[PDB]
Amino acid sequence: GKSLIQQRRGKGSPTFKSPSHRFRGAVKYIPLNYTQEKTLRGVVEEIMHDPGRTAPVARVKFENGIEKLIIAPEGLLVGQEIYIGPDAPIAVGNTLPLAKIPEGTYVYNIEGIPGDGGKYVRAGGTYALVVSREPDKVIVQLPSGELKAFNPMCRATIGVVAGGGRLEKPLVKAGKAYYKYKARNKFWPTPRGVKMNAVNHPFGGKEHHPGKPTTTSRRAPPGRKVGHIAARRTGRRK
Amino acid sequence: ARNKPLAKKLRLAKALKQNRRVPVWVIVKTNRRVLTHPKRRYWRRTKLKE
Amino acid sequence: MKPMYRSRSWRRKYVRTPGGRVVIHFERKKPKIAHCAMCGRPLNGIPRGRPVEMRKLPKTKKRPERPMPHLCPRCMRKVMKEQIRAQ
Amino acid sequence: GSGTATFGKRNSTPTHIRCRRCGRVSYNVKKGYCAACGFGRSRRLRKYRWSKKWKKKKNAH
RNA sequence: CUAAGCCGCCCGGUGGAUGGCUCGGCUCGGGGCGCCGACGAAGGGCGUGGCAAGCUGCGAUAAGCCCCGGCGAGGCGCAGGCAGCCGUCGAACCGGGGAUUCCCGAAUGGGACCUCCCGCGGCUUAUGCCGCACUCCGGGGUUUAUCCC
RNA sequence: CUCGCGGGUGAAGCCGAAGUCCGCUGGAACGCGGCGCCGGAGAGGGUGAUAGCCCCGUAGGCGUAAGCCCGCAGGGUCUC
RNA sequence: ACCGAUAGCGAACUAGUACCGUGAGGGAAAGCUGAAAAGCACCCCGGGAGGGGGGUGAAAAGAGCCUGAAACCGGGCGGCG
RNA sequence: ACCCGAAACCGGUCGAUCUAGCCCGGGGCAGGGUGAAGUCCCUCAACCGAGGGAUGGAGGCCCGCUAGGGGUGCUGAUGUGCAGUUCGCUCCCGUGACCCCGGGCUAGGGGUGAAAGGCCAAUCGAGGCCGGAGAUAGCUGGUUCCCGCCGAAUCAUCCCG
RNA sequence: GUAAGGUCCGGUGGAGCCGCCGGUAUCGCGGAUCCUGCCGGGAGUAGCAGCGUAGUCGGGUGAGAAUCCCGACCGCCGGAGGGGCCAGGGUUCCACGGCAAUGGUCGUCAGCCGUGGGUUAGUCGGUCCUAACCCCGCCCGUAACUCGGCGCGGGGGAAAGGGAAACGGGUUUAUAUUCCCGUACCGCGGGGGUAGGUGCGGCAACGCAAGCCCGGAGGGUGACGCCUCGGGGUAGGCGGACCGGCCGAUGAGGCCGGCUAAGCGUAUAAGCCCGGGGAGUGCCGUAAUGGCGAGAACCGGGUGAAAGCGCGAAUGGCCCCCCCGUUAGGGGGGUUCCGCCGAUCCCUGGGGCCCGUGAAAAGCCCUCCGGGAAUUCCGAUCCCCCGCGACCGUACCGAGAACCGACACAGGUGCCCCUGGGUGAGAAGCCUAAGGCGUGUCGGGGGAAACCCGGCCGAGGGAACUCGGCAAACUGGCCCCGUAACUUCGGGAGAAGGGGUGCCUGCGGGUGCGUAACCCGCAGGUCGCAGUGACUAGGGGGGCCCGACUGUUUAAUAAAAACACAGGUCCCAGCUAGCCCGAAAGGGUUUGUACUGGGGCCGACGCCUGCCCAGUGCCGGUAUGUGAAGCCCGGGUACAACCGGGUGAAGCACCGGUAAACGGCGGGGGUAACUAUAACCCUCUUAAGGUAGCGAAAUUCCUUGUCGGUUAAAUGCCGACCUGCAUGAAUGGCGUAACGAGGUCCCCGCUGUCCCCGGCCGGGGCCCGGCGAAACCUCUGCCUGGCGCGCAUGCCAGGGACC
RNA sequence: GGGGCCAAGGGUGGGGGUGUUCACCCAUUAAAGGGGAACGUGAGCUGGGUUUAGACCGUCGUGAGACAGGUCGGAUGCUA
RNA sequence: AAUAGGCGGCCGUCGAGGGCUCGGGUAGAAGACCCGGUUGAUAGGGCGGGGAUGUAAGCGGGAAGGGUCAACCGACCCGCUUAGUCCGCCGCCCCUAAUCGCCCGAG
Ligand SMILES: [Zn+2]
Ligand SMILES: [Zn+2]
Repeated sequence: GKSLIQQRRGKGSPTFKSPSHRFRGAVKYIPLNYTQEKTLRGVVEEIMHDPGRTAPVARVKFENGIEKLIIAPEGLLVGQEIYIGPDAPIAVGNTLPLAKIPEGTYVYNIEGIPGDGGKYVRAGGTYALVVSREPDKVIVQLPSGELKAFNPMCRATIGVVAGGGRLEKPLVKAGKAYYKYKARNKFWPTPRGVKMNAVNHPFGGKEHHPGKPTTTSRRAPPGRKVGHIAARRTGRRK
Repeated sequence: ARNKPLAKKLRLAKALKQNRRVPVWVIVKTNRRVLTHPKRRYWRRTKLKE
Repeated sequence: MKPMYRSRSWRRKYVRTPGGRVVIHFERKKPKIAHCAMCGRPLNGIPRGRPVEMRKLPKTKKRPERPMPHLCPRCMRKVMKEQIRAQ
Repeated sequence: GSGTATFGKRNSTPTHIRCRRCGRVSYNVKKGYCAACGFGRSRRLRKYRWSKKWKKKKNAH
């Protein structure tokens, strides 16, 4: 038969490649050598809108002349001063190791490994909660509801990510969705596999129904993982 | 076209010089056996290879 | 007109020649005005013009004669007061 | 569509132009290689055994 | 003394079969000879003739230039013309040895949406010359950069 | 190995016999009839028809710079 | 003891040429005057192309040039009508 | 293997000037209507309220032979055409998911697809070009001189017959 | 000679050819919808119409004129058939000489044939910068590569992005921002001075010539979306006066000309700023939003665009007049003003929208830091002057004949940029000025028919036509009144329906200095069948089905009820993840991180989504059974091969969750005030037996089900019943305002659809002069009954038939 | 009125639903007969049904898919 | 009408009778057909009759008004005016053209 959208996306064609030139750049922390054992002051110069980020971004100039781009926390003020390091005071916008962050605090942009730059809690309006601190690990509750253990030296920023509530309003128009998805080059509009020909989809056929259960095994080969992949259950939970 | 490169212009010039009839003195010298050459060309009918 | 002049980056003017023929003159648009580095307000004493016009002028006819000509008067005074107090 | 009216849009940049190496009008201009001799893609000539074109040149077929 | 029309013979037009010819092909035991290129190849582009468009040959010295030998009065390619010139101080032609040998092309100092453009060091009074690509081998200096020779 | 000497082979190439005799047919004899000749040469081709003797060639011989090879003479190295 | 110009290599010749396709690539047709140009001087007509005289040649073989078949077309003749 | 004809299968190569998608940089859409949020003013009473008048210009809004784009009916004309898809009238969109140019990328069991097996240079239920290749068929067609002598058979058994 | 064929005679031809014996072969033509070449009938026929129907009269050249040239008349386009110009074409451009061929006819003409010519740049483009993207080197993978690839280093990449500098007049057959004259500008280098090194005016914003060289940093500019509006200009246009000229009666009156470049010097508007000032029972302001003790009103000022103004500049261009006129020439006048409209062309500020954020670098300006020279010296961004500025394109069309489509193709590319007057809302339709054309290139004749295409009208009836009101017809602009069910309160809506509309004579009104210009009312008189008089310019209403809407689709028979869509819900994933491309290396999502990435289904909105986990699928567990190799033990083999057992992961067997996962949701035995049917209700049967809704449905076979409405007549449409062959809740159920070139039924109005067809107009058809094919063709070609491979022009017997 | 005979010169029409032939029905009428001609007649017409390629519903099939089961759309060449 | 007819007249053994050409339709796609052709009203022109529309241009007067209530402007109306225009219908008049000419034709 013919290929699937997911199969074609793996070849990195311009139809699926992200346009990483309209964006402002990646937001990674400064190298760990500066931040560890030292605390640096920085000034917020500008807050602007990143085409594909789901959150606003901000420019910071540090006392050592280094300029960086960060995810702006909610309530951040242009022209204010922030601190990065172990001795940074506990305030919104400050980055410091998880060992120095008291429990019950909201954090974001947590480093998976000390110095990796931050992977967790970066979407707009999201935050994580510090649960417990131990000499060898810090427990943090993530937006998905999971309790994950991080190395005590991992860095995180105090506050919540700006841009929350974005899903309160409707996308009223197909054109609104068109612009939203064209901003990042996501495949839109999307087709329904049940309305394709049998050559194209496992559910394709003249009749617009799936001829087989829609729960596919986790061991199925590529070109077959469609529908509900390795689903523990389906339907509405009462 | 209004804007041309020199190499293409020179090739077109060579083709233009090529496009001409056989000399009458050549015809009489050859005794009417040579009356034409394969490079004759009409601009609106036969187009250049380039 | 030529495709290059079909662009809207050129401003076009219709003029009538002394010989009685109408001609189309194309000119390049002038740049914007300088803005303060800190607050972004327009500056004073800095004429607008393309590079050739800017080079047509002397040094003292293209900026004000006061320290920090890149800032508006509030910002200039504020920065100097802060610097003096810090010193 | 697909017929007479379609051929009127052949006024754009030609796909192939003259090749400096082999002298044939087969130089893919947008991609930057010759579809006959491989100029701009390989140092050695593009020669294939299933092709009689390079034998026709020297009447060696 | 039949209008049209059909058949047969003769003459004429149309056409290019047949016959004859052949500097071209095809196949062969044996015999000869088998590489070229950074000292820049094969292939290609463009030029070159008094009249010169194609082919052939040549390369700004451009159907050609020089020298040593054969031949012995004609010669200026395919190609039957006009006009001219070349040759007895030996041409044309043939075998051998030299000179010139544009641009692209492995293409190579650096670039090619057009086989055309843009550079850096030394000598040169100036007209102009010799070097400058990558991957290595054998050496040298030093700036220890693989920098320079 | 050749400051040296002799020889062989080796480009173009050079020599190589014999009728253009009489009469007819013919635009033109390479044809017909008659009379002769050479031949280690009667393979083939051209020449206004089909030619051994008109011409080129053929049978058989000759010459050749550079280069290559053998020999003489002399000067060395190494092996047993 | 090969073919003899629809044959023989695609090419007996300005042939891998003309020409076809964006491209990879595909690819024809086309030989013959006469011994010698002696390639028709001069005359009448026509706007001209040509036509008719008159010359050359053993023979127009007259360049649309060796031989010149068949199919087709025009005329004359014999038979029918 | 007497000669010709297959749909098809495999290998390496060529194609996004048509058309599909996406990226970069640019040109275009007469005139009019309606009147969203925002922002107000006037008169009488005032225990509550009641009665009028503005301003502002949003919309995958509306009419529209502007330009541009599309192609419902006539099953009109043409149908060896002007045209290997065109022409007339009628009709639909016409500030948006809009239309179009220049520069780029995605290539064949692959691309691309608002999903019609659609489109990928007049070719798409697997493109084109050379090669395997003179593929194979029990199926269709063809198979060139003359006279003499003798002269049949479609039925028993076995075969994916 | 039975024959395949042989030989002889007459004619053409001009150089080779054969008998016999013996061998060899690309050795014998009627067919292959055979191949190549040539020629026939069709045929002097079609075509040379349809989308723009254009020619006529005098004169000229010429052998020859419907077709070529000049003048007049009559016409077409006139938001394009006019003007400028990319891509593509590559000589098609210009002059002279021509008509064998080409040109749908002819041709003296030509984008055609011959000869000779033609493209001039410091300023205009390339060249410079970088965008998406691409290439080479190292490196990794591959058996290997001209192959795939992350990272580092180098390079390229836009003739419509950024980006130093020139505009007038004239000149040639053909080039000009390029050539000539006049007037400018930029880059580099040089010479003489000067400002400054070592200088000033303002409270301030700021005004200034305000030292030189080398390297670095910072700021600004380059540099930016869409919608909407105010202000200031300029092209162009209109009315009046005056000067010159043409028409007109040598009247009124109409038309034509009254021109002005870069460069140089020069100011304000909005915005922003600088000083004084000290408000609120608040004042100030805009088209609007608005601003104020974080500083309003108000009084002074600074900086800041497009423009205008002066020189350039009248000696130039334009109009006119006069004398010489055999060619050939020479002089004199003028070119001056007011008032309006006014851009889609420029400058400048407001405001609004984004789950959408609308480029980079080169270059240029300023400031600041470090370093290096300068005192009888150094030295400019300021004046004056001198020298130098390389390479390539430059002709022409730019399209209903110069491009692509085989064409001098009604298509496409490029309508890519631009557009006087009247009417008018209008870049609409119609008329017309400028400019262009008569080459969307064959002409002539005619009551010269029939018939066909494109138009105009048709009495009486008004869909009786037809599958179906297909086609046509009705309505139509603007002002005023008036406007339903339903509804998501937005809409439906221009619902529906009714009245008016011309010209002329006078007033009133708005903004305005105005008797400038634009717009709004009022009264009176008057003509026609008709006053949006031409042109332009909706027909309307009521039921049902489907899809919420805008949008997309089979280029070339399907535009739809199909796809998409917003909204709903389900599944996987904490990132060395999940999903995916590869042979590997590496890679897409990823400059990403659960308000995220990926995978299915339903499809706005309102009310809802019932039961079933036995089957299939998936997920979790797995004590136990089975379970390959490997390992261990015994046998065998002077060693192995080989045979028998033990352990044995995944997977199966077993167990549990899961239906907005695939699917399923029957059947019997029955029962209550008859002899009425049906079952509130019990009992078996598989996992459980279809719940709310809807129902002869786009699903119903019987079927034109039965009943009611619509008709005189109803296989139709609508409402109802439920006997649902074979409805049903996310492969969603029911309903639904608005929407639709979707499907279907009915009503008013209208009409040549029809009774029933008849006239007229333009183009074909027909005739005449030219150019001139193709499809097709075994040879032929009258019939009735027959025989016959069963349906004969050709055979049999008859009947007809002059060409 | 019912049945039968001779007789083919003439007539045998208009409408509703349905693609319909047919059958049913309406108002008129003398009557509103049945049939053959390639189920006469598409180089005469129309294209409503049948009978491709698109799509929806019911049922069947694990599925691709199918249904003499419904429904919307779907081309008619000519120089004698 | 293959038994391819009858009759009156005219001509032949130079010649009756035709065709083209000319002016027009009782006719017509080409052909054909009909009337006229100086023995003349066939067509045109002139005049007269009969028709279709509906009262021309010009001049004079009035006109709702305005205008200095003056000169002048004014849609429209009335008179000369059954007008003006036009006729693919008819009658009379030879004023113009129906002319010159060419070719079959039995023996
Ligand atoms: Zn400031
Ligand atoms: Zn090449």
